Amino acid sequence: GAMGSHPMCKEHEDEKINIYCLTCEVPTCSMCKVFGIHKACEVAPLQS
Amino acid sequence: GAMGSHPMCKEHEDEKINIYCLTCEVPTCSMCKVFGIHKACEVAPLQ
Ligand SMILES: [Zn+2]
Ligand SMILES: [Zn+2]
Ligand SMILES: [Zn+2]
Ligand SMILES: [Zn+2]
Repeated sequence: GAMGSHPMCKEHEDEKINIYCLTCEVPTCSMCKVFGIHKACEVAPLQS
Repeated sequence: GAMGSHPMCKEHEDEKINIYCLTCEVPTCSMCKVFGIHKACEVAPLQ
């Protein structure tokens, strides 16, 4: 969604929260999955 | 012409081009690595 409405990652300030970590049960960002703390996790797109 | 903006992924329109596929040697987006055609590749942040 639009900037100003879409929550941004605390770790990656320029990345929208755009995925869901199924392993951790938290929404998070794709950079956290590629390079960060959710690298080992099962994740899914939030969508849209 | 306009001032700068951040290039966005063709496949993932809401995603910034924010990584570099070291394998394919091309800039791409993190969603292409997570779920897309670069899932198999080694990548790094443009940062
Ligand atoms: Zn993140
Ligand atoms: Zn996780
Ligand atoms: Zn992409
Ligand atoms: Zn690649």
